[PDB]
Amino acid sequence: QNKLLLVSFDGFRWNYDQDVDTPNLDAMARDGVKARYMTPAFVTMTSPCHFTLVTGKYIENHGVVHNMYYNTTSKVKLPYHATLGIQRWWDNGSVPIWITAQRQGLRAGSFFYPGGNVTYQGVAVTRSRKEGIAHNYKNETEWRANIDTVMAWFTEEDLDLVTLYFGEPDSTGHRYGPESPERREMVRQVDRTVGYLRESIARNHLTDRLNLIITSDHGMTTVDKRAGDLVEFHKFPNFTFRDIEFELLDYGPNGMLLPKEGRLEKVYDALKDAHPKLHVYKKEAFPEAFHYANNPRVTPLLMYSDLGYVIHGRINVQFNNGEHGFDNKDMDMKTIFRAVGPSFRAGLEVEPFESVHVYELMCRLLGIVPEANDGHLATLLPMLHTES
Ligand SMILES: *[C@@H]1O[C@H](CO[C@@H]2O[C@@H](C)[C@@H](O)[C@@H](O)[C@@H]2O)[C@@H](O[C@@H]2O[C@H](CO)[C@@H](O)[C@H](O)[C@H]2NC(C)=O)[C@H](O)[C@H]1NC(C)=O
Ligand SMILES: *[C@@H]1O[C@H](CO)[C@@H](O[C@@H]2O[C@H](CO)[C@@H](O)[C@H](O)[C@H]2NC(C)=O)[C@H](O)[C@H]1NC(C)=O
Ligand SMILES: *[C@@H]1O[C@H](CO)[C@@H](O[C@@H]2O[C@H](CO)[C@@H](O)[C@H](O)[C@H]2NC(C)=O)[C@H](O)[C@H]1NC(C)=O
Ligand SMILES: *[C@@H]1O[C@H](CO)[C@@H](O)[C@H](O)[C@H]1NC(C)=O
Ligand code: NA
Ligand SMILES: [Zn+2]
Ligand SMILES: [Zn+2]
Repeated sequence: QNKLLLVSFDGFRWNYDQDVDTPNLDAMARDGVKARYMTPAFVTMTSPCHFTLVTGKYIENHGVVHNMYYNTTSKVKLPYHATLGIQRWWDNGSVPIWITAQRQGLRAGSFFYPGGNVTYQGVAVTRSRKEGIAHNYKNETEWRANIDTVMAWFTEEDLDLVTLYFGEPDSTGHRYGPESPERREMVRQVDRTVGYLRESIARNHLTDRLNLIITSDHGMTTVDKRAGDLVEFHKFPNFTFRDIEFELLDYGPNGMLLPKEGRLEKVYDALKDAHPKLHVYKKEAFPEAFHYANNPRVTPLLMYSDLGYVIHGRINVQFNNGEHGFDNKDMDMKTIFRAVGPSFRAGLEVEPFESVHVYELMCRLLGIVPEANDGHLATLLPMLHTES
């Protein structure tokens, strides 16, 4: 059997390599497989999309419906890092790939990967590392060290699967924007890390025994501040926050709302036409194609805004130049799928696919029985060599 290394670079847009010199990614395209682009799950958030990659399920089905743990009764809203340690958020009836693999005699590890630092139905990941609260995500010397550690897990601790997470270029994209020179310098750093990764695989004699997947969770688009028709809840005339019991706003282009008892119809009629670029739905009427709304955790009202626009609640508190979370049909939200290894063909480009199919692939690559999921293995199977 071959080992598996899945690497994710947060917020790597499908065409980030097109206006940057990416020698190592280009080589990996020659030596392996590439998707024209990969369509992420909706919502296009970090944690929900990452969990889809390791469960093969749409977001409504695995239950991680937001970067933030929230609780409508207690009114708690925990940011991304804190939520990485809330077990009940991730252990909601779906089983990520580490746990499935370990029940079938494999050893699996998570390095900074969302959902990998908690237990599922009482089981823990064989090896797990979680970053600090104020972690620095762009330190290249730290990147190379983490790869060294992951390599030791493969060789010294007889691990078969590792999921390794990097917080760039999402961080740099957010701060300076996806079209900035800073982003491109960060993509250049990523590309150097791809080469270090492949060189580290060869140095450890795993080139012919280890399959490598390099992907991401979503893309990134610019937020124009020059635009004037901002989505501001505090400027909706016939709407009042007096009708809201719980709210989740001021977080990119996705919002949720739980009105006080009996005021749901009042709030809805106020907001359904409030802004031509804010699409508000009753939970039942939210588009099925998104595969997002039908989860008990989602609130009776949810909404999303058009590309380039974020949702402002009581007061504007968002200043990022780039954002994600938008419609997964938007090209700017599309992301990458790259892979190389003994089981993978070479020089192959495939038409786009949804990220929900990565799970079935990884399970076939590990020779394990997949949990029931929303993907289909026939989608990505052309990527693999025919056996003899
Ligand atoms: C960038 O990161 C390197 C590496 O950080 C160290 O290794 C990590 C994997 C982790 O174990 C951290 O706790 C470590 O800090 C930093 O290099 C280290 O810097 C400190 C000085 O503050 C020193 O004690 C160590 O010897 C250094 N290690 C090496 C290999 O050089 C570096 O400081 C970081 N730089 C920035 C600007 O964040
Ligand atoms: C998944 O999480 C949801 C929400 O955190 C759980 O839903 C709650 O479940 C208990 C029943 O045990 C109720 O007391 C709450 O009122 C439920 N709230 C909602 C909004 O559904 C759900 O039980 C969890 N499921 C699993 C399998 O862990
Ligand atoms: C979450 O990650 C932490 C590391 O950030 C894991 O803790 C380490 O576990 C090993 C062995 O149990 C120890 O030698 C380290 O000293 C631990 N460090 C810290 C800071 O705890 C932890 O096991 C992970 N948790 C889960 C549930 O996987
Ligand atoms: C939210 O917190 C409440 C309030 O303490 C708690 O009783 C319950 O476990 C949680 N409820 C839901 C629906 O998550
Ligand atoms: Na390039
Ligand atoms: Zn992300
Ligand atoms: Zn982000």
